[PDB]
This record gives sequence, C-alpha cells and structure tokens, in this order.
Amino acid sequence: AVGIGAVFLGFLGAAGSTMGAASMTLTVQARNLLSTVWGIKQLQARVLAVERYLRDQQLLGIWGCSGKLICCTNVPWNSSWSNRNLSEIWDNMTWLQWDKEISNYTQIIYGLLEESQNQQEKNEQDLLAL
Amino acid sequence: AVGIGAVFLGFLGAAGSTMGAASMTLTVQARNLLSTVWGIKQLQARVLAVERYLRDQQLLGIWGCSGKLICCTNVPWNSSWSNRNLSEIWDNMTWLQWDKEISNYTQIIYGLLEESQNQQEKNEQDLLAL
Amino acid sequence: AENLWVTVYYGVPVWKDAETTLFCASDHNVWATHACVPTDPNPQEIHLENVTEEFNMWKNNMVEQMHTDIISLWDQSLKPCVKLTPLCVTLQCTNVTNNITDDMRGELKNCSFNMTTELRDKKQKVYSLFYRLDVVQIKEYRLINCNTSACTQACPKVSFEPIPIHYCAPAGFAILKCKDKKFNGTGPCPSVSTVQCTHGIKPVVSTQLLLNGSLAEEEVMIRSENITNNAKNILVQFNTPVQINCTRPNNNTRKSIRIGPGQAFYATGDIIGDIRQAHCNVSKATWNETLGKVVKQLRKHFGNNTIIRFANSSGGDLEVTTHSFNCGGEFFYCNTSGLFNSTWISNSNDSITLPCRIKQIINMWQRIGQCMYAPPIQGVIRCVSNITGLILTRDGGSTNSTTETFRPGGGDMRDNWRSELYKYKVVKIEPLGVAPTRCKR
Amino acid sequence: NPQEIHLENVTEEFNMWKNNMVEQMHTDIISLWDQSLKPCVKLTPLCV
Amino acid sequence: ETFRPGGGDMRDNWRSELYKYKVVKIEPLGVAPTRCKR
Amino acid sequence: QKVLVQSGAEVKKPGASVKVSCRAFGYTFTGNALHWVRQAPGQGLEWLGWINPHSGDTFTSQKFQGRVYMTRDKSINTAFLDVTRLTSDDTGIYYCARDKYYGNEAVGMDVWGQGTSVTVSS
Amino acid sequence: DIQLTQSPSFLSASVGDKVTITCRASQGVRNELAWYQQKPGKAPNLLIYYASTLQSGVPSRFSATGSGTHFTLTVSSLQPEDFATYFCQHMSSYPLTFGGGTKVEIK
Ligand SMILES: *[C@@H]1O[C@H](CO)[C@@H](O[C@@H]2O[C@H](CO)[C@@H](O[C@@H]3O[C@H](CO)[C@@H](O)[C@H](O[C@H]4O[C@H](CO)[C@@H](O)[C@H](O)[C@@H]4O[C@H]4O[C@H](CO)[C@@H](O)[C@H](O)[C@@H]4O)[C@@H]3O)[C@H](O)[C@H]2NC(C)=O)[C@H](O)[C@H]1NC(C)=O
Ligand SMILES: *[C@@H]1O[C@H](CO)[C@@H](O[C@@H]2O[C@H](CO)[C@@H](O[C@@H]3O[C@H](CO)[C@@H](O)[C@H](O)[C@@H]3O)[C@H](O)[C@H]2NC(C)=O)[C@H](O)[C@H]1NC(C)=O
Ligand SMILES: *[C@@H]1O[C@H](CO)[C@@H](O[C@@H]2O[C@H](CO)[C@@H](O[C@@H]3O[C@H](CO)[C@@H](O)[C@H](O)[C@@H]3O)[C@H](O)[C@H]2NC(C)=O)[C@H](O)[C@H]1NC(C)=O
Ligand SMILES: *[C@@H]1O[C@H](CO)[C@@H](O[C@@H]2O[C@H](CO)[C@@H](O)[C@H](O)[C@H]2NC(C)=O)[C@H](O)[C@H]1NC(C)=O
Ligand SMILES: *[C@@H]1O[C@H](CO)[C@@H](O[C@@H]2O[C@H](CO)[C@@H](O)[C@H](O)[C@H]2NC(C)=O)[C@H](O)[C@H]1NC(C)=O
Ligand SMILES: *[C@@H]1O[C@H](CO)[C@@H](O[C@@H]2O[C@H](CO)[C@@H](O)[C@H](O)[C@H]2NC(C)=O)[C@H](O)[C@H]1NC(C)=O
Ligand SMILES: *[C@@H]1O[C@H](CO)[C@@H](O[C@@H]2O[C@H](CO)[C@@H](O)[C@H](O)[C@H]2NC(C)=O)[C@H](O)[C@H]1NC(C)=O
Ligand SMILES: *[C@@H]1O[C@H](CO)[C@@H](O[C@@H]2O[C@H](CO)[C@@H](O)[C@H](O)[C@H]2NC(C)=O)[C@H](O)[C@H]1NC(C)=O
Ligand SMILES: *[C@@H]1O[C@H](CO)[C@@H](O[C@@H]2O[C@H](CO)[C@@H](O)[C@H](O)[C@H]2NC(C)=O)[C@H](O)[C@H]1NC(C)=O
Ligand SMILES: *[C@@H]1O[C@H](CO)[C@@H](O[C@@H]2O[C@H](CO)[C@@H](O)[C@H](O)[C@H]2NC(C)=O)[C@H](O)[C@H]1NC(C)=O
Ligand SMILES: *[C@@H]1O[C@H](CO)[C@@H](O[C@@H]2O[C@H](CO)[C@@H](O)[C@H](O)[C@H]2NC(C)=O)[C@H](O)[C@H]1NC(C)=O
Ligand SMILES: *[C@@H]1O[C@H](CO)[C@@H](O)[C@H](O)[C@H]1NC(C)=O
Ligand SMILES: *[C@@H]1O[C@H](CO)[C@@H](O)[C@H](O)[C@H]1NC(C)=O
Ligand SMILES: *[C@@H]1O[C@H](CO)[C@@H](O)[C@H](O)[C@H]1NC(C)=O
Ligand SMILES: *[C@@H]1O[C@H](CO)[C@@H](O)[C@H](O)[C@H]1NC(C)=O
Ligand SMILES: *[C@@H]1O[C@H](CO)[C@@H](O)[C@H](O)[C@H]1NC(C)=O
Repeated sequence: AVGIGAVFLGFLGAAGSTMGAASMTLTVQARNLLSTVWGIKQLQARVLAVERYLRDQQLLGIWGCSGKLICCTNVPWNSSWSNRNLSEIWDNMTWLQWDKEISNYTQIIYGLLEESQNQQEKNEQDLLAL
Repeated sequence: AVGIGAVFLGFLGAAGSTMGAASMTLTVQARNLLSTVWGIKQLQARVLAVERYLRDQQLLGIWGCSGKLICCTNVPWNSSWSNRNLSEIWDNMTWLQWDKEISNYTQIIYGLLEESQNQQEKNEQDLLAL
Repeated sequence: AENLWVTVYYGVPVWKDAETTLFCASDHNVWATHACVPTDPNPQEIHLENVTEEFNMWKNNMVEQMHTDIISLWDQSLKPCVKLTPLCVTLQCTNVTNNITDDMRGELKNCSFNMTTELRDKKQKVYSLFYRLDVVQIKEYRLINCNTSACTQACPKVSFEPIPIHYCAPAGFAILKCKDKKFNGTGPCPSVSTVQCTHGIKPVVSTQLLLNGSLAEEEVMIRSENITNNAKNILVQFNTPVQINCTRPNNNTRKSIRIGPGQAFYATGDIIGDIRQAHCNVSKATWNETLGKVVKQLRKHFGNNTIIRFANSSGGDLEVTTHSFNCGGEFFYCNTSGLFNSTWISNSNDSITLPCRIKQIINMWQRIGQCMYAPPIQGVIRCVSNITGLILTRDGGSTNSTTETFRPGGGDMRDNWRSELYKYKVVKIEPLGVAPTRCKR
Repeated sequence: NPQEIHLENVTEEFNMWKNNMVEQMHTDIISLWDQSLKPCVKLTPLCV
Repeated sequence: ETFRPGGGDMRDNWRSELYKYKVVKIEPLGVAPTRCKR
Repeated sequence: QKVLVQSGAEVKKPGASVKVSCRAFGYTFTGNALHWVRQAPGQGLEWLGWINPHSGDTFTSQKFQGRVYMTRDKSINTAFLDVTRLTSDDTGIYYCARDKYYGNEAVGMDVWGQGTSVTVSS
Repeated sequence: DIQLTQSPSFLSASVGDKVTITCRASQGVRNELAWYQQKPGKAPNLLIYYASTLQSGVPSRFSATGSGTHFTLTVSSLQPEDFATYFCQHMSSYPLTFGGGTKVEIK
C-alpha cells in the first residue's frame, strides 16, 4: 500500500508487537528508566532506580556492549536454550513471551558474555603489543 | 610570536573565550560535574547531581556519542536553526551566546540524534548478519 | 553547498540561573559547625575573563535558603534544653530600689514565687529579678509569654557568638561572584569569578544597624530594590566602620534553682553594687562624618539641592523601633534617637550615648508562640562592634515638599543576609551543546 | 550460605586497637538501646 | 605481678569479638607499563 | 583587579644569590605566562626570561642561562626568580610581568609588579 | 639578539602637538611589537600590542602603525600626563628585547 511514515506508540506501546517490530522502539523505553519521612522513602526510591540503571549499564559494558542498544556478540547460541529457528521468533512472537521462555536461561549467558569480553580485551591487548 | 605552551584557565575560565578556544577545555568542565535534616537535604542534592550526570550520559549514549567529548554525527544541519556559516561561530562567539541562540532549537535535535542512532544500530546489525 | 552536520560537545562552559540547596563549610555554639564540611585551606577562585553576568540581590534565593538555615540551626540548638512550663505561675513582685539611678526606677522587679522541686510533692519558695519588659501585672505579676506559649530556656553552655559560615554549591553548580566595586547589586556585572564556597559570613542578628559585616572598598554604597518606592528598604554599606561600645554595667549574680529531676532554671540573684543603665557609645565625629558620606551618596538619587533629614523610628515592636542585638548572651534594645536626629542642607572626644534596655524573653524571628528565655550572664558584660551599614526607610515623599526624611528600619533578617550575599549567585552548568561542523560520522 | 573467599598468598596488617568496627558497633548498640526505650513510660511521677 | 579485674567500657567487650576483622575499600583502577600503543 | 606584588628590596655582596618573589592576585595564576625583566638605573629594560606557571617550563635569555633560575609554587600563586653569582652590574629594579598570552604566545606585558630593587655592591 | 632603534632619543614638544616616534628593527617582526610607557620610578604600562591594537583603558589619542621592520607610534594631541619614557618591544624570537627609549618632555 501507500504509507506516510513511522508513528509513535508511546512508552511501552510496542509491548504487544513482534520482537522485530518492538526492536524499533528501544530508545523509547531506554529514556524513561531514569526519570521528613516522605523525603526518605522518595530518596530510597530514587537511589534504587539509579542503582538498577547503573547495574544494567555495567552489565552491558562488561560485555563490550557499552553505549549500544543492539549489540551482536561472539558467544554462539547454545541450542539447549531455544530450538526456534528464526521465522517464529522475530515475526511471530513478542518480547514478553520470549522473556517467559528464557527467564530460565539468563545468568549463564551473562557470565559467558563477561568472560568472552575479557578474552577480547586481552587479545586486543596482545594485538596492539605488536 | 614565541610561546611557551598551553596554560590552565580553571574550571570555567574559557566561558568568555571563543567556541573554538573553549572546545579545548571540555574535560575541565567534565570532571567537576560529579564532585538528621542536613543529612537529608545534602543527600537529596547528591542524588540530584548524580541523576543529572547520568541523564546527560544516557542522552550522549543513545546518540552513539558514548565515551566522547566531541562527537560528530550523521544528522545534517537544518539551516532553519542557524544561518551563520562558520567564520562567525567558532572564532567570533562564545558558547554562552550560542546557547542563548539555540535554547529554542534543542529538543528536536536530541530526538533526531536518538532515531538516527537506532537506525545506525540496526544497519550495523544487518551488515554483520552477512 | 555548506555541508554542515550536527556535532555534540560535552563539557561546554555554559550555565543557567538555578535554585539549589547549598551546603555549609567552616574552619558549644548555636551556629552548629559540627555538621559543616571543613573549609579548604586554599580556596580556589577562577577569574572569568570577558564574562558579563546578570545579578539581582533582591531575588537571590541564597538569602532565602540562608534564612531557613539560620532559623533551623536556632531551633535545633534549643531542642535539648529546659522547657520553662513551671515558670508560668503567679509572681509576687516588689520594686528593686537598692542603689538604682533615676533612669532605672521600676525597670527591675524582685519577684517571689512558688516553684516545683525535684520531688513531685514538694514546693520551694524562691525569688528572682525580672525585667519590667518581661512581666505583666495580673503586686501580682506573670511572665509576658504565659498567655501565648511556654518558653524554652537557652542551654547556658551554648554560645551565641556568630561564627563565619561559607556557602558552597554542589556538583554541577557554580557560585558566580561579582568582583565589581561600585556594584549596586542589580544589573550587569562585567567582572565575574567562580568560587566553590562564599566567604565567611557571620550570622549577626541585629536591627537598624548592620554589625560586624563587610565594608565597601571604594565608598558608601546605597542599594534599594526600587529607590523611588518608599515601601522598599534602603541598604547602606559603609566604607569605614563606626565603633560602637555596648555595656551592661550591672554585676549580675546567677543562681540555679532545681525545678525538676535534672532541670535547672537560672534566676537572677542580686546585683552586686550599684544598679545603672546599660548603654552604647558611638563616636560623635565619626558618626557625623559617616552620615555626611551617606547624605552625599543619597543626593545622587534624591536630588543635588534636596534637604536630607534623619529622624527616629516611626513605631511598632520593641525589636524594630530600637537597635536590637545580642552582646555576649544578653539581649540589648537600644534607643537610636541620638543617631538619627539631624538635617543636612545642600551647600572632639565626646560621644553619643544610646540608652539600652535588656530583655530575657526573646522572639528572635518574626514568629509568634515560639519564645526563648535567655539565662542571666554572670558579671558585667561589655562588647565592641563595627557598624558597617544601615537599614533605612524613606518617609512619605510626595511632590509637595523638597525634604527627604529617612528613618532606621529592620526586623526582617533577610535584609541582613542580603547585605552579605549581594555579590553572589548560583548557576547550574549546562555541559551539553550542539553546533554545526563539517564532519560526518 | 555465606561465602568466604580464602586469599592465598595475602599477608595483611591488622590492629584490633584502632579498629573502627568497634567504634561503629558501640554507636549502633547505644542507638538501638536508646530507640528501644523511646516508646516507654517516663517515670517522672515516681520522684516523690 | 598483680592483676585485678577491670571493665566498664564496653568497647573492650566488642573488641574481643572483632579483633580478627578489618574493613578495606577496593581500588579497582590501576596503571601499568605494557608494549601496546593505541 | 589584577595585581602582582613582589618581595622587598635586597642589598647583597658580589658573588651572592638573591631570591625575588612575585605573587598574583585578581587573575588565575596558571592562565598567563610570566616574564621577568630588569631595569638598571637610568637605562632601558632588559628581558631576563619567562615561565609557564601551569607546566613549569621556562625560557631564559641565552646570556643568562645557567645563572638565573625561574620556579613557581601554585599553592601560593607565586613565582620565584633566583639570580646567583651576583655582580655590581646586576644592580637594578626587577619586575615580574603577566603576559596577555593570546593563542599561547607572547602578546604583551599588561600587568606589572611594583618592582624590587636589588643592589649589589662590595 | 635583535636590535630596536628609536628616534628621537630625546624630544621636546608642547601640549596639543602631535608626536611621532619611530622604532626600527634589524630583522623582521611581522606585527609582534608592543609599545610601553614608563614614568619616573614606576613600572611601565602596555600601550599598544600587535603593533596596531590599543590596550584597553588607554586614551584614543594613542595610535600605532607599521609591520615588518618599521613602526611609528603617534599621539595626536599631547597631554601633560603623556610626558614620559617610551619603549618598543618585539617578541617574534628570543631574546625579547626593548628599544633604547624616547623621553618626551614639555617645552
Ligand atoms: C562583633 O565582634 C566582636 C569581636 O569579635 C564581639 O565582641 C566580642 O564578643 C565575645 C563574645 O561576646 C567576647 O568574648 C567574651 O569575652 C569575655 C571577657 O573575656 C569572656 O568572659 C567570655 O567567655 C565567657 O563566655 C563564653 C561564651 O560566650 C564561654 O565559652 C566562656 O567559658 C565564658 O563563660 C564563662 O564565664 C561566664 C561569665 O562568668 C559564665 O556565664 C559561663 O557560665 C562560664 O562560666 C567571652 O569569651 C569578646 O571579648 C568580645 N570582644 C570585644 C573586643 O568586644 C561582638 O560581640 C560582636 N558583635 C555582635 C553584635 O555580635
Ligand atoms: C497485534 O496483533 C495482530 C495480529 O494478531 C497484528 O496484526 C497483524 O499485523 C501483521 C503485520 O503488521 C499482518 O501481517 C500482514 O499480512 C498481510 C496478509 O497476510 C501481508 O500482506 C503483510 O505484508 C503483512 O505480513 C497481519 O495480517 C496482522 N493480523 C491481522 C489479523 O490483521 C497487529 O499488528 C498487532 N499490533 C501491534 C501494535 O503490533
Ligand atoms: C576576551 O576577549 C578579548 C577581546 O574580545 C580577547 O582578546 C582577543 O583575543 C584574540 C585571540 O584570542 C585576538 O585575535 C588576534 O588578533 C591578532 C590581530 O588582530 C592576530 O594577530 C592574532 O592571531 C589573533 O587572531 C584579538 O585581537 C583580541 N582582542 C583584542 C581587543 O585585543 C581575549 O582573548 C578573550 N579572553 C579569553 C580568555 O578568551
Ligand atoms: C529581693 O527580695 C528578697 C526577699 O525579700 C531579698 O532577700 C532578703 O534579703 C535580706 C537582706 O537584705 C535577708 O535578710 C533576707 O533573709 C532575704 N530573704 C530571702 C527570702 O532570701 C533580696 O535582698 C531582694 N533583692 C533586691 C535586689 O531587692
Ligand atoms: C506560695 O504558696 C503558699 C501556700 O500555697 C502561699 O501562701 C498562701 O497564700 C494565700 C493567699 O493567696 C493564703 O490564703 C494562704 O493562707 C497562704 N498559705 C500559707 C500556708 O501561707 C504563698 O502566698 C505562695 N507564695 C507566693 C510567692 O506565691
Ligand atoms: C572593625 O573594623 C576594622 C577595620 O576594618 C577591623 O580591623 C581589621 O581587621 C582585619 C582582620 O580581618 C585586618 O586584616 C585589618 O588590617 C584590620 N584593619 C584595621 C584598620 O585595624 C576590625 O577587626 C573590625 N572589628 C570587628 C569586631 O569586626
Ligand atoms: C517603583 O515603585 C513604584 C510604586 O510606587 C512604581 O511606580 C508606580 O506605579 C504605579 C502603578 O500603577 C502608579 O500608579 C504610580 O503612580 C507609580 N509611581 C510613580 C511615582 O509614578 C515604579 O514603576 C517602580 N519602579 C520600577 C523601576 O519598577
Ligand atoms: C560610655 O561613655 C560614658 C561617658 O559619657 C562612660 O562613662 C564613663 O566611664 C568611665 C569608665 O572608665 C568612667 O571613668 C567615667 O567617670 C564615666 N563618665 C561618665 C560621665 O559616666 C561609659 O563608661 C562609656 N561606656 C562604654 C561601654 O564605652
Ligand atoms: C570603644 O572602646 C575602645 C577600647 O575598647 C576605645 O578605644 C580607646 O580609644 C582611646 C581614645 O579616646 C585611646 O586612647 C585608647 O588607647 C583606646 N583603647 C584601645 C584598647 O584601643 C574607644 O575609644 C571606644 N569608643 C567609644 C566611642 O567609646
Ligand atoms: C523619637 O523622638 C520622639 C520625640 O523626640 C519620641 O517621642 C517621645 O515618646 C515618648 C514615649 O511615650 C513620650 O513620652 C515623649 O513625650 C515623646 N516626645 C515628644 C517630644 O513628643 C519618640 O519616642 C522617639 N522614637 C522612638 C522610637 O523612641
Ligand atoms: C529615646 O530617646 C529620646 C531622647 O531622650 C526620648 O525622648 C525623650 O522622652 C522623654 C520622656 O521619657 C522626654 O522627657 C524627653 O524630653 C524626650 N527627649 C527628646 C529629645 O525628645 C524617647 O522617648 C526615647 N524613646 C523611648 C521609646 O523611650
Ligand atoms: C515602682 O516604681 C515605679 C517608678 O518609680 C512606680 O511607678 C511604681 O508605682 C512602683 N511600684 C511599687 C512601689 O510597687
Ligand atoms: C496576652 O496578654 C497581653 C497583655 O495582657 C495581650 O496584649 C495579648 O493580646 C495577650 N495574648 C493573647 C493571645 O491573649
Ligand atoms: C544601579 O541600580 C539601577 C537599578 O535600576 C541599575 O539600573 C543600574 O544599572 C545600577 N548601576 C549600574 C552602574 O549598573
Ligand atoms: C562582681 O562581684 C564579684 C563578687 O562580689 C567580684 O568578685 C567581682 O570582682 C565583681 N566584678 C566587677 C566587675 O565589679
Ligand atoms: C535632636 O537634635 C536637637 C537639635 O536640633 C536637640 O535639641 C535634641 O536634643 C536632639 N535629640 C536627641 C535625642 O539627641
């Protein structure tokens, strides 16, 4: 058909869209992660929000994904995680369902990205030493 | 004439220098952005300062300018913003006057850098998929 | 043809007018420095070339924050102190007439009263000397505050002497300082610097006269928000201080009365020797030529052939109609009628003595229902201070007459704080900038 | 299951008499004692 | 040599349990010579 | 507001050493290169050298090399000129002068010290 | 060492006259020349820098011209606080040198 360009679905408007479509709105979710007893619970809330944002940023950065919203890696896809070859992930499912499907497979991947990034840093060190 | 090298004008010493000259002292401003009722207002102040520093860092990082102090971009200069070709910006004006001149033109540019960076991330994803 | 692209610069020297919470720095006392950061032994001032900055002392939020800070420090220094609820009893008072002068008649009351003891079932008949200003007749009297609120006795170990306090901006903020002499507080300052903390400002509480403050380096400075509005206070800053010597000459005896378990009330026992009036001395010639300076600087605003007249305070509370201040724990209220009494037409060793009255029941800030009782000070007390400025109020001023009349003002301590913070402002750094450049990513 | 990491080859300087842990713990114990007594009866009438 | 029971200050009671502990802050940044050039 | 204040006058014997101090007020000390000059009684000015107060680098006029030393302390915003092996020809007024220093190069000595008389005589 | 030579060495002129003082350099100094004024027993003052730019806080009667080796300092209308010693100083190459000096005195 004819079109008139891209539209804006809001903060979490792509939560019901496919993973491929929802991957086009990452900055929209990214920006809204940062912003005498009720000056204390409020301050604890703000500190917790900052702490979780920084934990996510550190976790990205120790993978070599610092400053990126989409970051392809060197770690291969162990098929013991998911056997769905691609046509039924990015065009037929949403990120909530994918997270339901791999919340049982997360931390091992994070540690692997960590050790692969450290390997990369040392190998680049050796390469620049020549 | 003869010179004996660069000098140090202090925290905001280049505020009255030209934009080109003041662009040589960016780190100087960069470092000083981070550092039972007056343990609360103090803590609110510290949390606020951290929050604004992190907001600026996130805003840089969702443009592809993460970890940089000067970051040239893919977004062209829409001349509806400013018509001064270059000799009357970098050698004849200071950053305070420039910010006076474009505080009315800021947020649109930020959103454009955002969407351009996401476009770049996806295009790099497609390139590495080959 | 231009081929220009957006370029992002981080760390740009740009700032905006901002309001934030400053913090305290300093090198038993009310102005608690046990919650103040140590001051840097070598503070760093960055002199900003070519920076012309907009200043306005009358909208400075630093003044409002400092007022709040001073009030809070005063409040928290009185919290762990004796509440004098038992003192609201009937007082049987007589006149103190043993070795009093003619100007101290009826000024002191010898009041006997029943008081609680450390044991809940026992009473003690005690007596104290009270000031005429502190008691109201019901021979039977009561303390002035007893139909408004109970009074908190100041803890005798806490000192009232001002300590300099430095105000410092947090991260991401800067304090801009106007180095311009002749600066009248409003408009463009072309000589600007950046400081991490302000200079040591002493919280000197006083009315009608600014004491122990900063001096102008060039000449007497007149500063008003709107000089043609007679509802605006004029702040005068002296270039040379005027020495004022204030004494309470009575040899006061303090006795301690146990009013409860671990609770002492400090009564005035008996004055050892002659009873005579507290007062202040100002050099007559120094004050005269200082007023000449003030007049010469006021003519610049109110005409060159105008008559400049200084007169008494109009009226109101004892706090505002007198030069009220604190001299080593005692609270003086001095009649500044010999100071502001003169006319000026365009064309030795003696001194002016200002009689003063002492009070013990104090309402510091313009608040009602929150009062402080000052314990008596043992012995004679004497202090020497610098008058470094004035708070004046112009009288009427319709076009009917060519005489301008000025009267001492005060009461609101924000004008006292504004006389020290007039050359400071707070800004927030805006490091992000976008500019055209030839690069493409 | 608290985790103790045994540091091989590490030799460390210890001084029990300048330990600030002790001072903080003293403060904590005193504060806990003080705040456990705050919502309790003040026996002012008993001074008879 | 004569020894008598003491006490009063509870900091000695806390010191008898914390004698084998200390607190340190981690300094993660380091700089060293290596053959690379950026 | 920019001022340079120097130490007091000095009277030394030949072959001695003299230390002229110069402290800066009203401007950032590390923001301008600082010259040292001397004038003999009734003669013209003779430029000794200059120092970068930020880095500590110095340049001495070649005929003074190895005899005069320039140093600075930033904690007190001061520069020191050490003239060693004094002779009667060294008698004169010593000035420290701030340079305008536009573009990190000498432009002109806009702020001057009050001068320090150093007299060398047996 | 580069040599700066000034003409006159001594001059007498009255208030309201114009004075032109010439400084010549043995080698080329493009615009790296500064003109200073000194008065008895006092530190000099920067009058001109870049050989034609007037120092901030100097009266407009002072002017300078010339590039390379020849420079002229002109005061259009003399004034009784302008009678003093004048120096020309280059900073193109080391050593920085000052001129011999011109003493202007009232007639
Ligand atoms: C403007 O500045 C000037 C100069 O800074 C101020 O004048 C000075 O004021 C201070 C404080 O008033 C004064 O210091 C006192 O000097 C007395 C004489 O030496 C001392 O007796 C007195 O010490 C007593 O009070 C202290 C607290 O104020 C206690 O810490 C101290 O232990 C003393 O207290 C004992 O003695 C008293 C009396 O018996 C008893 O009540 C106590 O319980 C305790 O037993 C102070 O040190 C200076 O001497 C003044 N200097 C001059 C030159 O005058 C002036 O006040 C300022 N003006 C304003 C408006 O603030
Ligand atoms: C919410 O879910 C519905 C489906 O349950 C989404 O609608 C579906 O959108 C896709 C693509 O946007 C449509 O696919 C299209 O199919 C036609 C013909 O098959 C083809 O020509 C197109 O190229 C495209 O592939 C699909 O038909 C459509 N489903 C239905 C029933 O209409 C909807 O987009 C989801 N909402 C959001 C906000 O994501
Ligand atoms: C504060 O502002 C003043 C004046 O705007 C600045 O002085 C100016 O500095 C520039 C260079 O920084 C000078 O440009 C120079 O011009 C000469 C001849 O015109 C040329 O040879 C040089 O190569 C250079 O281009 C300019 O002349 C000068 N202005 C004046 C009146 O002297 C000053 O640098 C600013 N200060 C700060 C700290 O930014
Ligand atoms: C205030 O009043 C009290 C009580 O009337 C006076 O104290 C008495 O003093 C006399 C000597 O002058 C003694 O003989 C009495 O025994 C005292 N009575 C008590 C109850 O102590 C006190 O002198 C008076 N003070 C003043 C300044 O008038
Ligand atoms: C202290 O209390 C006593 C007793 O409570 C007061 O003495 C009484 O005074 C009333 C008059 O108001 C008499 O009618 C009683 O007969 C008195 N009783 C006794 C035992 O004397 C005394 O006046 C109080 N003192 C003060 C200074 O208020
Ligand atoms: C009253 O004013 C005089 C003069 O300003 C003060 O004396 C000065 O004190 C400072 C200390 O900060 C010295 O640096 C000056 O040299 C002194 N000048 C003179 C002329 O003595 C004096 O300290 C002030 N007194 C009070 C109580 O504030
Ligand atoms: C200073 O304050 C006066 C207020 O008295 C301002 O002038 C008055 O403005 C009202 C507004 O309607 C007029 O009715 C009065 O007639 C004005 N007064 C006079 C004397 O004309 C004045 O504008 C203020 N100045 C500034 C600079 O704001
Ligand atoms: C204020 O001035 C009066 C003088 O009018 C002083 O009174 C003198 O005080 C001295 C004390 O040394 C006595 O020797 C004189 O005899 C007194 N003369 C008179 C006429 O009273 C008073 O002491 C001064 N007070 C202060 C605080 O300076
Ligand atoms: C205020 O008190 C000071 C002393 O505290 C007085 O200073 C004295 O002034 C006389 C001149 O009459 C000198 O002879 C003394 O040497 C000074 N004493 C000191 C310690 O400096 C001052 O005169 C008093 N001022 C007034 C107005 O009474
Ligand atoms: C300013 O001076 C006037 C007169 O010089 C004072 O007025 C006096 O006030 C008292 C108080 O009741 C009266 O007893 C007098 O009779 C008044 N005098 C005259 C001449 O009317 C006025 O009190 C002074 N101002 C202040 C604030 O004290
Ligand atoms: C402030 O001082 C003036 C001057 O002494 C007082 O005015 C005097 O008041 C008395 C009344 O007690 C009269 O007898 C005098 O004639 C008045 N003198 C003058 C010159 O007016 C004034 O009352 C004092 N202020 C207060 C509030 O008491
Ligand atoms: C106390 O003295 C004043 C003034 O001398 C007088 O008016 C008052 O009536 C006296 N009160 C007495 C004696 O109770
Ligand atoms: C307290 O009493 C005084 C004088 O008796 C009176 O002026 C004041 O209004 C009273 N205050 C209240 C709150 O009743
Ligand atoms: C003095 O204050 C007035 C207030 O309107 C202002 O206009 C003026 O600019 C100030 N003085 C100077 C020299 O700026
Ligand atoms: C005050 O009285 C006490 C006790 O009578 C005495 O020791 C002291 O010297 C007196 N002080 C003065 C200043 O007269
Ligand atoms: C005010 O000045 C007049 C002189 O005109 C004098 O008579 C009067 O006593 C003075 N008042 C005071 C309180 O000094």
